[PDB]
Amino acid sequence: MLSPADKTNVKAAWGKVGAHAGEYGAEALERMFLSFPTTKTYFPHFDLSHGSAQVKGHGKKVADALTNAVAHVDDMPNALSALSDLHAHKLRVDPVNFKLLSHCLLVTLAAHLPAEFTPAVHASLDKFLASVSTVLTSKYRGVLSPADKTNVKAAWGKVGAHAGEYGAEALERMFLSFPTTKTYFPHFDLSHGSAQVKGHGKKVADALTNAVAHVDDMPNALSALSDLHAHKLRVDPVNFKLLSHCLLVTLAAHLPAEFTPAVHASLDKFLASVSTVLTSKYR
Amino acid sequence: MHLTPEEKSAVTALWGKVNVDEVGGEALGRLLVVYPWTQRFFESFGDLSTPDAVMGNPKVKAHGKKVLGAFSDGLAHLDNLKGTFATLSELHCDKLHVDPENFRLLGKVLVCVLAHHFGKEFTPPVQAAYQKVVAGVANALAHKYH
Amino acid sequence: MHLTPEEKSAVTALWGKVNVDEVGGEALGRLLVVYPWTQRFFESFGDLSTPDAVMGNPKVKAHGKKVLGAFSDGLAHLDNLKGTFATLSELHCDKLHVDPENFRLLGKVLVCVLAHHFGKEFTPPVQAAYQKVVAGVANALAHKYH
Ligand code: HEM
Ligand code: HEM
Ligand code: HEM
Ligand code: HEM
Repeated sequence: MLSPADKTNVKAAWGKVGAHAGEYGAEALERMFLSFPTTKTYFPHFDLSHGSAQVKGHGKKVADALTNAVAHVDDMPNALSALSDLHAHKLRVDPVNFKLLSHCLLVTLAAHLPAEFTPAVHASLDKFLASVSTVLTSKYRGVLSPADKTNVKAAWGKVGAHAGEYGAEALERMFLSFPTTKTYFPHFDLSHGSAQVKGHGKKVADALTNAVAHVDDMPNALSALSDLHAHKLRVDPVNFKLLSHCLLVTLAAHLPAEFTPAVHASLDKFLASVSTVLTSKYR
Repeated sequence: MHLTPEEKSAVTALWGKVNVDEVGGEALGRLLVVYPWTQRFFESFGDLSTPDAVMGNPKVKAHGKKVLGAFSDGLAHLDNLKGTFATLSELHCDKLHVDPENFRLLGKVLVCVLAHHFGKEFTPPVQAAYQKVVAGVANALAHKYH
Repeated sequence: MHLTPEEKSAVTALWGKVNVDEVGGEALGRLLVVYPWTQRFFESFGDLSTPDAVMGNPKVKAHGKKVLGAFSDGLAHLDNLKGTFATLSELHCDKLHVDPENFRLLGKVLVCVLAHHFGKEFTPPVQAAYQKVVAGVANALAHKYH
């Protein structure tokens, strides 16, 4: 994700933060608890009142972790490894919450760095925080294991020649369940039975068949598709989770025997991987 | 919470064939397997190490039955989900400290379980009606968080 | 909307100090810079190749004023956002084909812009009030999507 320009921007901005990192971290936390109260569910053992030693203390730990991340921006996975382990295995904070704290850190930096917070730096810090979030969340379920890859191949195998018909059904399910996704297809006839949907469904299905075949080399297998969605179609990233959900529902509706809990978990991880890949070039 | 006549009849018709005890244990079990961080709320449930461990754990099954049982009650009150779930909403917030995002995840899983169980019968329009319902129930359970 | 009397006043007071045209151009420009995929609707606008080009593009600025002007007018109707944005919601859906997620992205960017513009005056409680307002406005604009 991060380019060198991005790294220079982050380094610059965070440098300016300097001795205030701890104070900014506490403010970001306070801003999060107030703007997004559901985040307090993770801190029922804290005194969350303004200025508590607990919030100040925690704020300093969070900022020291981001400082560590900035200092090892080219090697984030390793620098933050103990932290990703703690969050994935002990704390188990739902991943949606990281975007919330990232937004609040961004608002905090904006309020304190009037000279430094230009549009380019804003974009870099946003990408930086999204990368830190991704690293802290990577071990929740992890990358695809051999059992996962085996489960996906077995389930996709049973799909076989029905792949295109299932892709079309998945799109239909998506359009009906998540109406906003229709905004990307104003040129299509979306009625049930539509040949355009059927044809497109076949294309999505073939891309996935291709991804299953290249499960260990997905970024290259999907490279042209990533370019296409990122720069030409420019589909907002949130929509990929909606089509993934609909594909899972289609698979469940058609694989009574193979959609076991373990296979369900492997397929969900697989679809989230395809989604990450399809959106990696957006920024 | 407004559903068209076809959407409400789709939901109701299907729910009559659902064995809550069975579907409940399945959904809660799969939630714990597919999204393991959700296990943070069930430390006292015992062995949750493997899919087979989670799926056969009597406490998971027992709890899933309680959960879908309450969900069933909400189906009978589709017009006022907020009012029906207010007590449980406060309970999930104040005493249990359950991030509302868990309600959305359970909703996704339940839709997968219904498709799995009913197959061809869980058609796109029926799923779409169920998606409105699980989103409504999740919003109703998160309503009293503060 | 539901915002307490104090939240409404915090919102209104700060907004009275906003140069709508300046902030509008700044927010739409940053949206296009920070989340490049939102540029998809603006190819007729011309040069959007660099952050400087986007920020200095007169079409982006003009659209920014138009968008924030309508937002501005919506702050006068905090008790009825859905009603105020109903036709714009339909327009963005049926004619413009704008994914509602874009409204949420604009909301985040607008909050960062107010924080940059106002510094210490954009306190955590003021932000909290504005967060509720941007979520409400995005929900109202997405309400008529079908
Ligand atoms: C992207 C920012 C994040 C970073 C860098 C971060 C960093 C840290 C660090 C450094 C610690 C303490 C490590 C230790 O003492 O062993 C920690 C603890 C913790 N984190 Fe995070 N965290 C992040 C996001 C989140 C989010 C979004 C939440 C949930 C709202 C969260 C909730 C917690 C909790 C509950 C603890 C344990 C607190 C305690 O008992 O002291 N974290 N985090
Ligand atoms: C992760 C799943 C996805 C895969 C594997 C995928 C795959 C594809 C493929 C293979 C194509 C055809 C490209 C070509 O013609 O060369 C394509 C086109 C397209 N995709 Fe996706 N895509 C995915 C998700 C999405 C989502 C979620 C949306 C929007 C809700 C979307 C919207 C489009 C659009 C607008 C087209 C152009 C269709 C046309 O005009 O013919 N894609 N995609
Ligand atoms: C479909 C939405 C849900 C409904 C209707 C529901 C319903 C219930 C009910 C009826 C109880 C029993 C309360 C009592 O005994 O007074 C309860 C307890 C509980 N719920 Fe929920 N719940 C839902 C979702 C969730 C989710 C997804 C989680 C978190 C993963 C969760 C975690 C718990 C916990 C930890 C308890 C306490 C169990 C114990 O006493 O050991 N709930 N819920
Ligand atoms: C606070 C959120 C927003 C409000 C209140 C708003 C408001 C408006 C208004 C008042 C118009 C003119 C309507 C007319 O000509 O009848 C408009 C046009 C438009 N909007 Fe939005 N909008 C918002 C966000 C967005 C976003 C985030 C996008 C896309 C990234 C967008 C893209 C457009 C486009 C492409 C047009 C047509 C412009 C033209 O024909 O020159 N809007 N919107």
